[PDB]
Amino acid sequence: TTSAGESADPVTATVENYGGETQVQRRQHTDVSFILDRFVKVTPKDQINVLDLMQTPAHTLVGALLRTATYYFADLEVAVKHEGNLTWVPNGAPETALDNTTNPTAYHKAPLTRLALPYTAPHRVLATAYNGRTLPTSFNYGAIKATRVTELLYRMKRAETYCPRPLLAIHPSEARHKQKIVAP
Amino acid sequence: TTSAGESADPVTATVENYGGETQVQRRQHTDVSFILDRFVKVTPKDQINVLDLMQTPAHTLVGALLRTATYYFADLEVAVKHEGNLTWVPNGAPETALDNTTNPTAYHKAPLTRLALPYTAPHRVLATAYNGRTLPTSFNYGAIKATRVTELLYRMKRAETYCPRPLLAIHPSEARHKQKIVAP
Amino acid sequence: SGNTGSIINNYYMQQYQNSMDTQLGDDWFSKLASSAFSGLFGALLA
Amino acid sequence: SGNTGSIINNYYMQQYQNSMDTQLGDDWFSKLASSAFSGLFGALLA
Amino acid sequence: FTGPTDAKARYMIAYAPPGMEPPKTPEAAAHCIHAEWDTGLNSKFTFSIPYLSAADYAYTASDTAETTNVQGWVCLFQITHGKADGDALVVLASAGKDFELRLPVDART
Amino acid sequence: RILTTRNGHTTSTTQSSVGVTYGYATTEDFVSGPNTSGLETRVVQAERFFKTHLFDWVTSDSFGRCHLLELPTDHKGVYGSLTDSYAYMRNGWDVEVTAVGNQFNGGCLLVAMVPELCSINKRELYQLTLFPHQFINPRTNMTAHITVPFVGVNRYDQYKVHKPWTLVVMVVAPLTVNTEGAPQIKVYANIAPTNVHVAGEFPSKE
Amino acid sequence: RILTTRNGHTTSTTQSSVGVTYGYATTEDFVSGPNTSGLETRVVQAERFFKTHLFDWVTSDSFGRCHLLELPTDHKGVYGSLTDSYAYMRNGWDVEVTAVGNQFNGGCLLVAMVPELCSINKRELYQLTLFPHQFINPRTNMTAHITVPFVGVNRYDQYKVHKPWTLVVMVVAPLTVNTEGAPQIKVYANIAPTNVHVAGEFPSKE
Repeated sequence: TTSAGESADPVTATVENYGGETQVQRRQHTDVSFILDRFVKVTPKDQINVLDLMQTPAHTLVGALLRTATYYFADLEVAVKHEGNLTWVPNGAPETALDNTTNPTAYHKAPLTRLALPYTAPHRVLATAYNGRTLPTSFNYGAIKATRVTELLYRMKRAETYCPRPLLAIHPSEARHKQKIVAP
Repeated sequence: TTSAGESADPVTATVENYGGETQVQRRQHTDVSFILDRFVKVTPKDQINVLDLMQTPAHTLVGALLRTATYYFADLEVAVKHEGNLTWVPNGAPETALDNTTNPTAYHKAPLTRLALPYTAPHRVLATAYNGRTLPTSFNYGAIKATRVTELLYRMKRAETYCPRPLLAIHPSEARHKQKIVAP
Repeated sequence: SGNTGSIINNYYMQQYQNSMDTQLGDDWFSKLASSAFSGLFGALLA
Repeated sequence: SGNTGSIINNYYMQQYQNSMDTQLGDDWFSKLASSAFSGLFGALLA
Repeated sequence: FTGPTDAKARYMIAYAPPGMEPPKTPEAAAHCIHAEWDTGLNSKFTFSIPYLSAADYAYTASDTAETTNVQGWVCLFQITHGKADGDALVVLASAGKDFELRLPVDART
Repeated sequence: RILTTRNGHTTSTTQSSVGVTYGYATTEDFVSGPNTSGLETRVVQAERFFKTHLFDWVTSDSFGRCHLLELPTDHKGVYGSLTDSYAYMRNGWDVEVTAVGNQFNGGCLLVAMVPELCSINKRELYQLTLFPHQFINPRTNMTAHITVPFVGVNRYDQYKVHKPWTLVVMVVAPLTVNTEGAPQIKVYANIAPTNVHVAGEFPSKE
Repeated sequence: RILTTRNGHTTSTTQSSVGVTYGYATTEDFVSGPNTSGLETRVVQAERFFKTHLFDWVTSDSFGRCHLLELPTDHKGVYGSLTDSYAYMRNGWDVEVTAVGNQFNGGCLLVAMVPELCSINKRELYQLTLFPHQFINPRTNMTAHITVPFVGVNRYDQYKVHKPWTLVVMVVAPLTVNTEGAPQIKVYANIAPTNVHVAGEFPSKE
C-alpha cells in the first residue's frame, strides 16, 4: 500500500495484500472503562489525604493508562484501612470539615472500609496535564481523614478519556527487554 | 461371540448369549466433568506457586484420572490458606507482577480464600504429556503469591478430556490386593 | 454440568464466572462403544 | 459497563450509586480508525 | 522516504519466521514473505507483518531464558539506490485490523 | 480379503487384510485457523508412501519387547524438504505395517499409534490397546493398517522440536517357528503423510 | 504510474511503470498432453519472486554491451528443489528488471526475453526488438516488466539439458551522468516462475 505519507490520514494495510486473511479480533481488554475499573494502591499520608488520581504511581497499569488521557471523567471508589472513624468531605470543602461527623463518616469495621463516591469537581472534566508539573487545586475528589490511614486504594468508575498522550514502555539496554516469566 | 481378534473393532458380548438378561446401568459417577469436579490437595511452596495441574500427586483420584487424558481443557478454582494478601497473575506474566496489587489480589479473610479463575493459556488445549517428563512452561494457569501459603487445593471446572492413556491400579504381591474396609 | 447442584442462577454473569469458548468454521469414544458388535458370528441352534 | 458482572439490579438507586450526568443543548478515534485507507493506491497485476 | 526529488531507491521488507537464522542478503530473503517498492510521488509504503505461530496467541514479554527470538525477525533491505547516499527512510508502526491484546497485567515498567 | 491403498502415485496391495483402524477421528479438524493468518497451503506432492525397516522379530524376543518410531522421521523426499522450507506444518498419517512369515509361524504383534509418547513403562504396555491399534497374528494376517489425524495442543506444529505421534510395535506372544514356519520375520513400515499443510516460508541458505 | 505485481506471498511495487509487455501470448498452451500421461501436477508454492544482480551499467559501456541470463538459473528455493525432484517441468516467467539512477542520468537500456538464444552476433542486436521487450530510459522509468509463457519443441522440458529462455539487457545509448545524475546504475532482476508443472518424480539420494 503506497500513499502520501505527509498527510496524516490513517493507512491500514492488511495481509490480504499478499494473499493472507485478516482474522477476527476481540478487544474487550483494551476498552477504556473496563481497563481502568480496578483498584490501584497509593502510599497514604497519616491523617489528611486529598483524593487525587495523580497520586497513582506513573508506572502502574492504572497510573500509566490514566496519564495517556489529557482530559478525563470518572466517579470513584476507595478502599481504606484506618484506625478510628473515616470522614470524607467534598471538593471545595474547608479542611476544618474533616473533623465534623455529619460529613460522610464511616465508623470503623474490620478489616477496611469500601466507599462509592461521586465526581464532585466544579469543572465539566478534569485533566492530567494543565498548561497554566502542577495542577489546579480544584482538581480533586474531596478529602478523607482518620486517626491513621494505613492503606488507600483508588478505583475509577464509568471512566471517559479524551485526547491521547504518550505511553512509554521500558527502554532496554539490550536488543530486547527480557524478564523472568512465570513458569512451572 | 466369535470374531476376528486382529481387527480392533470393539466386541461386546452379553449374558443374553446364554439366556441371561442385560440390566440397566447409571454411569453418572464415571462422567468426566463430574468426577474431576472436586478439590484435590497439593503441597505448596512458601511464596510463589505456579498453578499447574501436574502438581497433583499421580496416585490421587484427580491426579490419576487427569493423567489418563493426553489433552485436556478446564477452567479452575483454588482454595488457599495464606498469610497476608494473595495475588494471582495470568499465564505469560512476568514474575515481578506477583508483587503488584492491581493484579487480582484477595485481602486476607479467615480461614481461607476460594477463587474462580479462567483458563488463560495461549494453546487451544493443554497436555499431560508432550514429546518435545518435562512440559512446556506455557502449560499453566498463571501463578499466585502471598507472604506464606500453607494450603493449596485445585478444582477442575467444565473439564474436557481427549485421547485416553493407561490408568494403573496397585500391583498385588498376593492373589488379591487386600485392604481393611470400613466396618462397625 | 459436573458436580454442581444449585437451583438458583449464579449471581455473576457467565462472562465472569468462566472463560468463554469460541468456535472455528462422549463424542468419539461414545460412538466407538455404541458401535460394538454384540451378537454371534455364526449359526445358532436352539 | 466496565468491569462489573452482577446479574441483579443494584440495591441502591442510580441517583445514589453514581453522580448524574446532565446534557447541554469510541467517538472520535473510533471514527478515525474506521476511516483508514486499506487497499492499494495503484494498478494490480495478477 | 525523505530524500530530495533527485534521489531514488528501491527497498525490500521481509518476514523471516523462527526456526532458522534470518537472511543476510536480499537474495536469500526473497524466499520469505516479502515486498519490494521504490520511491516516487508517494513517499510512503505500508506493509503488514503477519501473525504466524504454533499457538493462537504469543507473549508480549520476552523471557530471560529466551535466547533466540520466538516470533522471528523483520528484515529491512536496500536493493539499490540512485544518488540517495545519506538520505533517511523513517519508519513507524501501528496496530493492524486484527491486532489484539488480552489478559491485563501490571508488571511494573 | 484384498485391500489396495493409494496415496498419490503410489499404491500398496494386500491379500491378507483385516481392515483399517481409524484412530480418534474419521476426518481432520479445521486446517485454517487464526494462527496462520490465511497464509497456509496444501502440498499434495508430499502425500505418498515412504518406507522404512523397523526391526527383526526373532524367537528370543519376549512379551514387551517393543520398537518405537517417532513421526515425522527422517525423510529424503519432498515431505522431508518441506520441513526445511517451512516453519509450520501439520499432517496426519496413513500407516501400514508388515510382518511377513508364513501361516505356520505362531505368536502375535500389536501395532499402535500413540500420541505424545515420552517413553512407556512395563505395566502400561498391558493397556496399549487404549490407543489406535491392530494386531498381526501370523495365522490370520501379515499386515496392520492404521490411519490417524493430526493432533496437538497447537493447530500447527514445529517438527524440529516436537513429534506428536509415535508408531509402536510390541511383541505380545513370542514368535514360534515349529519346523515349517519362517525362521524369523522382518517388520517393515510403509507410511504416507496425509493432508499436509505448510505455513511460513523460510529463507534459503544463500 | 503505480503498478503492484503479486506472485504468491511476494509483491513488487513501482511508481515509474511503463506497463507490462506480454510476449507471444496472453495465456499458456495446454499443460496436459499425452507426453505426461496425466501424471503432471502444479506446484503453486514455487510461483514467487526470486532475485539476482545482473551487472553495473557504467559510462564506459558502449552500444552493444549486453548481459545474458539463461533461465531457469540457479535457484536455492522451492523452485530450485523441484528441478532435483522431478524429471520434467514447464513454466513461464514474470520478469521485472530494474535500473535505478535518477532523472538526471541519460542513456538507454533495452531488456528482452529471447527464446533459444545460442549467442547473438553484433549486427543482430540491431533487431533485438523482434523479441518481447521494453526499454529503460532514465528520463522516463527505472523498471521494465515482461511476461512470457513456456515455449519449446516439447510440451515439457528437462532443464538440466535445455534452457528455453534467455533474459538479455543491452546498452543502446551510453550512460551519461552530467554533474547531477547517479554516478552509475546497478541493474537487478526480480523474477517469478509462472504456472509451474512437474512430472516424473525422481528417487532420493539414499
